[PDB]
Amino acid sequence: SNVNHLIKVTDQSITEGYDDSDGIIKAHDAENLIYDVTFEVDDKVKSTMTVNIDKNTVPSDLTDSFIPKIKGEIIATGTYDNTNKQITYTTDYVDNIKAHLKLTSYIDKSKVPNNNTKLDVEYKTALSSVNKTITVEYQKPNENRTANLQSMFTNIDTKNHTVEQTIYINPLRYSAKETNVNISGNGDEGSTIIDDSTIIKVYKVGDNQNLPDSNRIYDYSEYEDVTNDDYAQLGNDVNINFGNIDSPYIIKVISKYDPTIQQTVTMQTTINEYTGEFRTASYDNT
Repeated sequence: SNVNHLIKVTDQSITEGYDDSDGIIKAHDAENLIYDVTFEVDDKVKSTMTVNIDKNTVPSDLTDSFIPKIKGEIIATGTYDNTNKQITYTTDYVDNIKAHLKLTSYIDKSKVPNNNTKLDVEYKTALSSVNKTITVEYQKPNENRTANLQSMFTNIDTKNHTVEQTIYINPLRYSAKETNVNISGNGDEGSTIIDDSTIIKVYKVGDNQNLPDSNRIYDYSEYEDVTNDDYAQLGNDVNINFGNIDSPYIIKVISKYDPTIQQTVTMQTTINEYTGEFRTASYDNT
């Protein structure tokens, strides 16, 4: 049964992942929240207790399928339930115990869509908890005249060796003529492999629709898939021809990598209809 009441918390903590950003979680830089807990297990405990991460967070950022346990001695095993951000630890071992858990967690973009979002995160252990206040700061779109875009890695499959990159195109809603986007796997720090195997989906943002600053889409279902391989021609890069556009578009890209991962997007636009003179904006992820 539930022994939450037999768990004696002796030390709790919410530590920011990076040391040059106190009070602020640079989510797009991948600043994680580390929950450190130390507690005493009463002897009456037999061969379950609970632990909760802040409602506005999740076990992993680049992975949707993500749960430690205490010990070579095995003190306990748990079960994660995202419906209520609650882990559940259940051994014959318990048959004076002390344990400490260091849990890492990330801002749940599906709930923190906008930037400069001030949140009062709290993590629970048994019947003890601890509070901290921080503000979630996301990224801004780069721009050069009518060119503008931004991108973010959104998922990583270590098994199959793949990464996902959600790109925003013309988010500020400019009238970009002759618009061209190029996704290159050849980077100044790492890389990715753009080939015939690379998957390119594309969606057009409605007039009523607003992209999420979290620069992450959870329900592509809602936007108009406008994917047409005819406009995607290979080049370690790939070019996409949008031409004259006035709306924001979404470019989801699944690609392969070497088993040092960087993907670079560039949006080019024609500033002089009579000349052919272009300007260019870029965004890379690492």
